[PDB]
Amino acid sequence: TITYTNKVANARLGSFSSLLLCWRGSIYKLLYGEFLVFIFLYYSIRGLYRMVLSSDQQLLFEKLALYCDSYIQLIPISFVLGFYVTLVVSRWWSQYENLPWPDRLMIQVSSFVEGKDEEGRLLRRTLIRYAILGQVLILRSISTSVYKRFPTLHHLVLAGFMTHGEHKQLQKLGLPHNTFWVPWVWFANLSMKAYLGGRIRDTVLLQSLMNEVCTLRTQCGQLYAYDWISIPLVYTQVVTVAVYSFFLACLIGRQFLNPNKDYPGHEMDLVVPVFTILQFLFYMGWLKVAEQLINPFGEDDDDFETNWIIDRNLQVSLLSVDGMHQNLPPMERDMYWNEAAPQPPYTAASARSRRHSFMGSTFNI
Amino acid sequence: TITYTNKVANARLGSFSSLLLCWRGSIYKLLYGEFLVFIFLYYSIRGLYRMVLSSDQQLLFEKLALYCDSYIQLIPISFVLGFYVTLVVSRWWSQYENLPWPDRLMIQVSSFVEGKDEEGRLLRRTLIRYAILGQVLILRSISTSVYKRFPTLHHLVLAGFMTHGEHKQLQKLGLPHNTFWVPWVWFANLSMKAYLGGRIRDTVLLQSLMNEVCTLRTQCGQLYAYDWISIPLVYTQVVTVAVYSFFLACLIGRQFLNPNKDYPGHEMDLVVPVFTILQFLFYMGWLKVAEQLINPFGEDDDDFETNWIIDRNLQVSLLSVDGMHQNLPPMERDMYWNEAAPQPPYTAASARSRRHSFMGSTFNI
Amino acid sequence: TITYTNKVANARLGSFSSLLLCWRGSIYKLLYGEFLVFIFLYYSIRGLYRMVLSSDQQLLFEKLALYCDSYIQLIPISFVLGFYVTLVVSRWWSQYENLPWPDRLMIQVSSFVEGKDEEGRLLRRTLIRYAILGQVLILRSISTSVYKRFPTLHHLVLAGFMTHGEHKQLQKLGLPHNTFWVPWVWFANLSMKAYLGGRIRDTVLLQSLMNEVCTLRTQCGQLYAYDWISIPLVYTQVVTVAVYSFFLACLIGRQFLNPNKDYPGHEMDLVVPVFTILQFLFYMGWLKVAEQLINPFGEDDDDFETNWIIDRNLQVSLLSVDGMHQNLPPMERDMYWNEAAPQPPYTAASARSRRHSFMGSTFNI
Amino acid sequence: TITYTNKVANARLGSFSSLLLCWRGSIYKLLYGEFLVFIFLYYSIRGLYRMVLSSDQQLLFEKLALYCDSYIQLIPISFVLGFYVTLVVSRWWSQYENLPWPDRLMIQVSSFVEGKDEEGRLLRRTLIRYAILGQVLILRSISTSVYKRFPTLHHLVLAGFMTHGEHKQLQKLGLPHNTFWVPWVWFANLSMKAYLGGRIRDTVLLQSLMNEVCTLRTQCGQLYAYDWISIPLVYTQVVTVAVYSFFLACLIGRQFLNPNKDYPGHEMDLVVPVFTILQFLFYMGWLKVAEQLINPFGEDDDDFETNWIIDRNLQVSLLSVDGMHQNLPPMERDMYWNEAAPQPPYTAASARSRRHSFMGSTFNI
Amino acid sequence: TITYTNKVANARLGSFSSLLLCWRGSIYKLLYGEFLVFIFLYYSIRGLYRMVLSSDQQLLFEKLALYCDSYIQLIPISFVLGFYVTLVVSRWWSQYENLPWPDRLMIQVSSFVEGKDEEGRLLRRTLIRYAILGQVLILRSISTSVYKRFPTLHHLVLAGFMTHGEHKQLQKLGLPHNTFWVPWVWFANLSMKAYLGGRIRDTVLLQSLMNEVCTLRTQCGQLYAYDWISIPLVYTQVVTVAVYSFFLACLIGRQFLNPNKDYPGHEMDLVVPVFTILQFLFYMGWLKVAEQLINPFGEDDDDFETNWIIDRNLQVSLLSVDGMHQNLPPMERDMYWNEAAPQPPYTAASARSRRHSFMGSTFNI
Ligand SMILES: [Ca+2]
Ligand SMILES: [Ca+2]
Ligand SMILES: [Ca+2]
Ligand SMILES: [Ca+2]
Ligand SMILES: [Ca+2]
Ligand SMILES: [Cl-]
Ligand SMILES: [Cl-]
Ligand SMILES: [Cl-]
Ligand SMILES: [Cl-]
Ligand SMILES: [Cl-]
Ligand SMILES: [Cl-]
Ligand SMILES: [Cl-]
Ligand SMILES: [Cl-]
Ligand SMILES: [Cl-]
Ligand SMILES: [Cl-]
Repeated sequence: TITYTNKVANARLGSFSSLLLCWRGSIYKLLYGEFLVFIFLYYSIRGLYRMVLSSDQQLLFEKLALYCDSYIQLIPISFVLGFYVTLVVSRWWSQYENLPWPDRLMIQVSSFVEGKDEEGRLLRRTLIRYAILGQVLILRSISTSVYKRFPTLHHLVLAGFMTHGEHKQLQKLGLPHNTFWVPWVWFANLSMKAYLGGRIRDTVLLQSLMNEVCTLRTQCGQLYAYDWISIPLVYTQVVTVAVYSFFLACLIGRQFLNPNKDYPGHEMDLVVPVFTILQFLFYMGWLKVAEQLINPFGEDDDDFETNWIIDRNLQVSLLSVDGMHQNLPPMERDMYWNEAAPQPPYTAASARSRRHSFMGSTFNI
Repeated sequence: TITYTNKVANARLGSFSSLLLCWRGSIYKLLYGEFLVFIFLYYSIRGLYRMVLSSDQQLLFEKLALYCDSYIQLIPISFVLGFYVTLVVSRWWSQYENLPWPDRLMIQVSSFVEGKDEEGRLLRRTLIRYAILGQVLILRSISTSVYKRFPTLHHLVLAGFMTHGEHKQLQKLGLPHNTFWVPWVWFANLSMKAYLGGRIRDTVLLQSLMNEVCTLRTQCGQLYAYDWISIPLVYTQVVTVAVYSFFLACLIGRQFLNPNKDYPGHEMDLVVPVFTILQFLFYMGWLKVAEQLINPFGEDDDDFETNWIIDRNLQVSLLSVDGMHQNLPPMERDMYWNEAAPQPPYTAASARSRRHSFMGSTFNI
Repeated sequence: TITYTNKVANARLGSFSSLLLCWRGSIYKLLYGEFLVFIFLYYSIRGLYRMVLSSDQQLLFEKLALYCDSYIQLIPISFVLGFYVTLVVSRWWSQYENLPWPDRLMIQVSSFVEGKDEEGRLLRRTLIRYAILGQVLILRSISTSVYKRFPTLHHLVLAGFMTHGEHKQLQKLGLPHNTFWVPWVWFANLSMKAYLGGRIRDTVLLQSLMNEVCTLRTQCGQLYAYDWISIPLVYTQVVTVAVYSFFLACLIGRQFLNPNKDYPGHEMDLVVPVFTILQFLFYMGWLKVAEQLINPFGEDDDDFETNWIIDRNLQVSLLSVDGMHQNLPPMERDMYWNEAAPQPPYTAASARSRRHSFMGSTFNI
Repeated sequence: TITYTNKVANARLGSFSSLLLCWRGSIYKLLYGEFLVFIFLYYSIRGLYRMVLSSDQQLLFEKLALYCDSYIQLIPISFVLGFYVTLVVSRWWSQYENLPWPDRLMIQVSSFVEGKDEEGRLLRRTLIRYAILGQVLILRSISTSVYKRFPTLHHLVLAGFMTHGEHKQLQKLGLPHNTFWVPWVWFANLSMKAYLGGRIRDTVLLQSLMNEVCTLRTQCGQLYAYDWISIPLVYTQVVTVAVYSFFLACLIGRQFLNPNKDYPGHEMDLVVPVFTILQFLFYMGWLKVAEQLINPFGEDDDDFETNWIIDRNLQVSLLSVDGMHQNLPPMERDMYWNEAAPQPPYTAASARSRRHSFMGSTFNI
Repeated sequence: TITYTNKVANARLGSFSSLLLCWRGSIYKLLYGEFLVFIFLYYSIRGLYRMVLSSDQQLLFEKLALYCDSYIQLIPISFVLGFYVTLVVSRWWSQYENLPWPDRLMIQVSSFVEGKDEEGRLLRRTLIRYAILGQVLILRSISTSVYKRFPTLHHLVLAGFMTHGEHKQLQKLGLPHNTFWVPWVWFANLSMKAYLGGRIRDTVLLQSLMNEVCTLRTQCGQLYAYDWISIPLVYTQVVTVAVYSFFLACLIGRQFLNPNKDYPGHEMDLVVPVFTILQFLFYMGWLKVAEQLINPFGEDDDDFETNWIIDRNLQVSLLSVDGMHQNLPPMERDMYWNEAAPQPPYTAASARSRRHSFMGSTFNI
């Protein structure tokens, strides 16, 4: 992803105008390839018209150019672009929201699963690894970079994400479906086995551990559904045709004709079209937005970095469930033990943020 | 459904332009039937005007053509198309979201319902079959392909989805309503009977099993409501009339008139209209999107495949609740037993995805 | 309601064009009354202008007609229509979603309230009737057809929905408010009395029965709030004025003037306006959509049928809680007892729906 | 509020046209003040131009009028109006949805808190009063009419909403913040004290009573946040400027110039502008909608009536928790004791609402 | 933030027009910097054209000006502005909704954690401080003013937010990630340690305390995700280019040319452009709205005041959990002990708000 939040915190003289000099993940980078084709076609057509064509052919070309220019009536490109982009953006954000974070579950596991010794450490670590395995499987199934990192199920064993016995057990199912649901069943069985013992005190703490697992499974299923079902090809093709016909009409129809015929509108000759390139930039970036965001799990610049959160999650959960089981700092009286109105100090650089409490809009009326 | 997600992962020189060569589920396939009628009518009218009509009739036709062309003012077809399509797309996605998956329930059943023997296997299998029966009934009642697969309730018995005794009991209700609610009551009664015994330990694990059933019933009811109540016929007819009047006006009014009368706009004669066919394609695909998505459970190409998930669900649930009751892989120390900072390896092809953790936008200011 | 879902399952040559021949709940039925007034006014004005007016008055009328036609600039009727209709449609669907169905509650009552004898049957039936009484009261208070069916509270006693003692107890409250909240309090008291006894085993099954009642009460309150608070009259009047001024300007300003004055645009005389009637149809159906959907509980064709679900609910709940308390079919081994990969058969007519499971978008890259 | 729902139940010949004769809460009432200023300015400018100005000044005025009229190009007033009004309407409805109703809580209190005597009646009444006190405090802090009714905290004591001891305890906190959170803490403490005794049976019924309190607190906090944070002044000022510049340009630029100069468009002189007043009405009502709905808690006509629900809630809750503790009507066999298919009768006036049950869209294909 | 809610409670003659005189947080304040550049460029270009250029160069400039003015066709600036601003506003409100308030948690802690003595006071205070520490950490990581107030983790110790032992324990983790998740694990461990003792009665009151912590963690994670992932740079750059090209075209193309050439449209010379400055104001404020709201945690005027709620929360929670453990006012009979229909009095200034209860729309039909 690209983070420019620290650059637009305040509104200044140049805030949105200094972002036009960026190169990574920008319209210039996305359209360098397709601007050259447009320029080459435009100049080839202009040269052919101005050198090869004779007088009668030039007259025919001028008549065709007027006929073509009559059809740039702003066909609802400005409508389909925007009615399509809003849906694309909504789908993009909804796809982000269904990323599984085992933070609501590592806390519960570490707090509830008792026993500071072996056979308790092993149980907690296995329980927390079974949750990461499912997210790894679904992310590998839906993400190109994660698939490149783990092309085969043996790479998961080699990387320590799962054991040889687990791989052998997974291979012995004999089902022609994605096996991204097995770790949740393993988690449920292990939790019940742990309850049948001295490691879980009550059944009220066991119906709370098997309630975050259901939510994680639902989120993984939503991710899989988003990957499986895509925006209709009919809608995508309609938008593409509407955008491309505009520039096809512009190519022959926005050319500087001869000014010796007193044509109504074509009066001066310019070497390059200045206000056509700007329209190209605008109307093509508006489409490149959707082109980039149609699949958030890829290798673009504005795409989710799913290879960082399979390691951050692993490290954080393993540290939380093992090294911080019941190791907490000492309890001491705080600074405001005898004061009912604490007043934390203010620094010199942040003294202008002092404000009085808001006491309702109806105060002093 | 049509899946092209793997083809649009990255933005390239041609990403949205190589999708115009697809045939299955595309505008060309959807409009091959209705393009011929338009072309035939256009050419018949042109031939009649240019051969049959005399001079006075030709003058009258020209005056009528100018009057007609004055009325292509972009009547808000570009508005109704889009204000209708957004609603259609929202309804389509909401219809998808209410598909029942018994994954949150098979886990709970397998974990909680105890007993690895007969009378435990039978109880678990019956409990998990009662949930699939209701989804099968509602899907058969709302889906054409599923109805074609199961035209009669005896086909369900023949296919193993339910037993002869269950069919006889269902036939003895005597109610003039859809019987898609009985299996949930059967599930509740069987769960209570199982609790009245040694197969469910506590009442906290029985109020958790009868809480996923309520959610599944709500989802089935939402599906039935979506099937029963449709988008208003008034709105559909308004959109259809608005779209059709546009091309009716185009037919007589976008014809190449005689250029001997110095008409203001009609100057050159072309054999075929190039910029009318493109408008037809765009404005008709924008309507075919809604025509396709108005009923997601059909036999189109971009329609839900409900015949695959009545078998995937059955196989997965039956395997999970029976063959994996408390069969889990052995517990062994993992690779990172003594390391507090695990570092999984990176492959050569995915070495460019290495990134540092994000530590807030306010860092280093 | 009008159901045409079975007619638009697939996209064919004529799918949206065969819906224009429907009469019930259509634009023709909704506008037959107001098309005649428009036609009569148009023809009366035309006859007056063409017969009564003299030469100077005709010249003045022509000047006024040009001035009027200059003001049909598509004032944002196409905007307010659509920005109003989207809100109306959202409110309509939200009003539908808050219809109370006692399916999540009849299951719990039948499963939990124990005792197959008298004083158990009576308790279950009273508990399930108290829930239907509240929905009947709110629906009668908000629906015209239901009020016509039950004009007085004595009709409820006559129809068996409540008892004479219940009516006498309800009459002795002395409050100037709608008494649609009493049955929920009665339900809570009866449930607590049943718990204080042998009919409810635990308090975990009593906090689950008094949690669906709260949701039903919330849904009824939302229905009452939707009935009480309506779309602002200012917004409705703005839309109505914007729509009506358009046709007021069209009446005088879209008339065929004399072609002897070489006017710029008026060249040919037609007996009837063809492209004005189509605009009338479109711009008036777009408003009749909101006119119909502004109150879903009425006597239109596209209005909710609330008189069917006060009887369906009653029959279904009474049968479920009484005749199916713990009567369930026998438990027998199913067809796939010894098979780990069930394969239900496919019919000849549905053999084209066979598909392979989707295994991720990243497969085979 | 204004309720016209009973007037628009069905679509008739005049349904939306008979609402234009209403005076209370209408565009005429909202714009009577500002129509006079516009008319006076228009006529003063016209009189000055037609009497005071000489020939050269008149020519200059005509040139300026053409220049001004060239700038009425429908600047996106039709866009900002509507993109602003949708947000305003959404905020209005969301503000309504967060009104606290203690109906989910009075039921639980009356059902669970046991003891029909003194020290039980007192406890229930105090528990139900602590909930109303917080809603009264927040509504007084955010609503002008409620503040006018209760200008001082002593008025609450005088009106019986709280006791002298409660007022003295509230005055002894010494915090410079709104004290709308204290009653919830008092409720929690009183509930725990009641549990530490014989009035609450289990801790499962105490975690259910302290779960509605959290929801009520969240709703009150949302109301306070909506009051505190408003729509940006930049956006409001942008909309106001865009609307006002339109009529500023209309004033000088939509005047009837002299027809002796053969100007292109100004041909006939009318005493009053007919199609300018209609545009004023439409474009000004579209803004008065947002002006009215920007603060739902005021003294307009289409504003929430918060002074009725501080009394309705009090009476209803006090009656429910005290006079109906365990007083319920007798249990008797209903009318359909021996009938499995109840058939309630239909009246003559509602005999046309009889319908058959819907059995799926796939039936009979 | 800027609060003007008390000024727009009612709709008056001037309600939205008296807000144009505000200076703080307004379009004038936001555009004073960039209006001068536009004016200077315009006047420099005008002076150069009218003094430096010769006759032929002036003719070329006039031809270029007509060519430029032909390209102000309202390129969809009015569309992108609004389709971008709606998304920005939605993100802004969603960012506000995820602010953690420990009001649902301080109530539960004070009510449930028993013991009015030392080792109970210490436990409650530590439990309530661990929750504030996490919100302080995330707010410091995402907010510029909070970072300025607390530039280093030692400032938190100096300000009393955490202890030296806690700082030393936090420093000994050795992870390259944001440590905003540790306090939640500490809270869970401390809660379990408290349960293992006499301070928590049941496990039903311990699964309720560790359920608000999960919600607070989810809200903090959502805030962090919103900070990390921003609106695409492609979309921002597209909007900026579309807005800037409009005024670039206006600069050369909206100038008063010589009126001696009878140009079609340029007839009168004005010293300053009046209707260009208004367009600048409108089209630039519409963009400054998004420029301001793109990062709600900054130092603008319409930005969240996060430095007030780290102190309000601290004071309120510390007072609630310590000084109000089980200190509640005495229980006495209220004013309406013997009255079933309480009637609170109405003041003279609020006597016009008396209304009758709404009894359904179907009443009296
Ligand atoms: Ca991508
Ligand atoms: Ca279909
Ligand atoms: Ca209706
Ligand atoms: Ca108001
Ligand atoms: Ca900011
Ligand atoms: Cl799922
Ligand atoms: Cl150009
Ligand atoms: Cl349902
Ligand atoms: Cl053509
Ligand atoms: Cl309610
Ligand atoms: Cl006509
Ligand atoms: Cl809050
Ligand atoms: Cl006028
Ligand atoms: Cl999170
Ligand atoms: Cl100007």
